[PDB]
Amino acid sequence: APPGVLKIFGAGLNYKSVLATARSTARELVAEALERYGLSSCVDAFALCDALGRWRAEHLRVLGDSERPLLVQELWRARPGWARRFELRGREEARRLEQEA
Amino acid sequence: PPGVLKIFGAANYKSVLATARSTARELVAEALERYGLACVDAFALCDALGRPWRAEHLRVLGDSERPLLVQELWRARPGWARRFELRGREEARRLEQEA
Repeated sequence: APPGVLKIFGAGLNYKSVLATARSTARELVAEALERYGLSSCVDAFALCDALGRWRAEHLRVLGDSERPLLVQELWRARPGWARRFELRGREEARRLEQEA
Repeated sequence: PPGVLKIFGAANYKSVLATARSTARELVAEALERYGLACVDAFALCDALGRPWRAEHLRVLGDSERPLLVQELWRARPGWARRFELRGREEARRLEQEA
């Protein structure tokens, strides 16, 4: 329910804070994080990622365009002894890293 | 390390063995066979969340996603309950928003 701030970290861009409400889509937060790094066209070229590790990410998931990142942040936790953070990444790079086991 | 996942159909369920390499589409396919179907595209594997039933929030997994990792590397928010559901795509994609 309550609006939250999300720390969106840049990789190949340190984080940008973003106000996200429970009706904020991932694609909307991508656009916002993009201009907050100083960049419409290249929204689809980038991707928001739920990333996990122990800083190097050991696994990640590319969020769907109309997924709601606040709820992803809140309704799921990382398994015990794992770090977790949202990341702004090139789409092809991120979709690739989804396979690196 | 491979694991047995409970794929509920929406009480009762079918157990499938997931390897670290196994994709969501492959597990839809296998769970469909185990459900007795003679089309795989019309269904979706879902990470669903409720409380200790009916599901308050769900996420449709992508075809290429690896359910064993989804289940093991993430937890439900403390207090909530979690399971994999098998649903019709068109209905489950619609069901995501009502939360």
